[PDB]
Amino acid sequence: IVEGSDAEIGMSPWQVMLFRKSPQELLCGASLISDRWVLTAAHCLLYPPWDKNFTENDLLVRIGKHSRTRYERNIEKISMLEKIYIHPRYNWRENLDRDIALMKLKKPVAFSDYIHPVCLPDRETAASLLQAGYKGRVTGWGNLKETGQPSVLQVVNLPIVERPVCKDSTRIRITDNMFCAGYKPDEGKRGDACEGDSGGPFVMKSPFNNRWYQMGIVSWGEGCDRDGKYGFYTHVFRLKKWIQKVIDQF
Amino acid sequence: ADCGLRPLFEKKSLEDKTERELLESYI
Amino acid sequence: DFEEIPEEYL
Ligand SMILES: CC(C)C[C@H](NS(=O)(=O)Cc1ccccc1)C(=O)N1CCC[C@H]1C(=O)NCCCCNC(=N)N
Ligand code: NA
Ligand code: NA
Repeated sequence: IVEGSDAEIGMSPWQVMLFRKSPQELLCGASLISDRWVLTAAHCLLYPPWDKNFTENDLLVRIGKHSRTRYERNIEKISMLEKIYIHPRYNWRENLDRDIALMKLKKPVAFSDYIHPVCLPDRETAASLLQAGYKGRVTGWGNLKETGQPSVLQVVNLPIVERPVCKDSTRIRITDNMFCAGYKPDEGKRGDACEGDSGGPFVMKSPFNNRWYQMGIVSWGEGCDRDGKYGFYTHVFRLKKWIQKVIDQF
Repeated sequence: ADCGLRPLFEKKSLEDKTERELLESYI
Repeated sequence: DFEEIPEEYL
């Protein structure tokens, strides 16, 4: 997260860290959505141009964390993956369209002050909150700078940007399964997700029912916190039928 | 059912330091 | 860098 701040304790209890077993390192961010399901970006697990294709046994999920590097004894929980599920039309060849994946855990994680699931949106939540200007919140343990490493989880609030502005900011082909967020040059304020924040949640707090909903997943960008550039997020609601379908079946 | 309600904030009726920035943007 | 985690977890 560039130009964000230190998260408060328990401010993002759905925050998940995807951790490589060997070598023991940060792989991505991710989200807790139930006691056995974790949501992330597909590109976190599969991206052939970079020879990335993780299997279950290559990684671990760590839940309840604040500290990036430390083992948080009596606070975090570490879970093993039973099975990975990547969107069958995820487009790693061109623009990361349908950049989304689910992980089922071998055993349920216990909820605590530091561990709690985020809601997923239904049509009305999306209708009402996915508006240009409305701010969401992105969190992660990724780089603090485009060209570093945070001590604790970082957070930053960012406004959703108008679809034509997103489009005009890049040469990449934008789909309806994506949205972009970030401040414009004239807005003075700054912030962005960056390398290692990948797979993490973009959340919004419903002013109707005071609940947090994950509207997006950190997916891609050009540099980090560049002027005139914007972070792009998977549109969670647009892929929810797939999510329902996977969880309903498995 | 209890999704999205944080034990150390919503469940105790405490607010974090910047959630009002989100609220004020919802319009 | 990363503190070691319990071998329990592999
Ligand atoms: C090396 C290259 C510049 C990285 C890349 N960006 S890019 O400018 O090439 C544009 C792009 C996006 C998707 C597929 C192909 C090209 C991109 O972001 N990638 C290509 C595959 C995965 C994704 C990424 O790294 N996700 C990390 C999250 C970046 C968040 N950045 C941010 N909000 N500013
Ligand atoms: Na363009
Ligand atoms: Na920018």
